[PDB]
Amino acid sequence: FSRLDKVEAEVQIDRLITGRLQSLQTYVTQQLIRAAEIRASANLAATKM
Amino acid sequence: VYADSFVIRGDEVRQIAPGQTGNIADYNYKLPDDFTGCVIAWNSNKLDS
Repeated sequence: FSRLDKVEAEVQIDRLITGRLQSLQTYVTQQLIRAAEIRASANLAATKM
Repeated sequence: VYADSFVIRGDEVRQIAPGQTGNIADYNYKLPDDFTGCVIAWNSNKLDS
């Protein structure tokens, strides 16, 4: 913010925030896969008991 | 539509744009950061001087 114009600052910071938010969607979409396989081991261990 | 008007020294015509600073951009007349519309500047050495 402290070394460039305010009118053009909008596109610069918006570039970074989309990158993090995109990187956050990668993390969650891996846990959806991970949660969908422990669910199998949560449904077969519910049978041996 | 609103049409402002003034006369400034030729060196400082660059200073009316948003996000600038100086002795004519903070103590006399300051444009907002989200300005719309546009500025029409031209030399007038024949009349004022």
